[PDB]
Amino acid sequence: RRIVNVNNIKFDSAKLKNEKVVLQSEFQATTFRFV
Amino acid sequence: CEEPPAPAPPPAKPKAAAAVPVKAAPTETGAQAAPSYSYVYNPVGKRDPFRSPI
Repeated sequence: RRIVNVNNIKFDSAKLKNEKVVLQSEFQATTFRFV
Repeated sequence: CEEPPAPAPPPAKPKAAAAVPVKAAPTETGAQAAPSYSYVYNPVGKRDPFRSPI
């Protein structure tokens, strides 16, 4: 119910060796205050 | 003492209300910002690379 417009998304597998499933995720989301 | 008001000149407020006012201001002033911001920016790219090198 608030002005968090999510836009450019990314995510990847956080484990170097890849020995267990895990996804680090970085989402960008913005709200629009007045001037 | 001084009375409901005091006497008439008024008295003496030439000391009170001259070592007062104040200086008021009063500072109807220094509140909260919107703020502000610059903007961006300036390209379309050119190709030499990266077409050939990929």
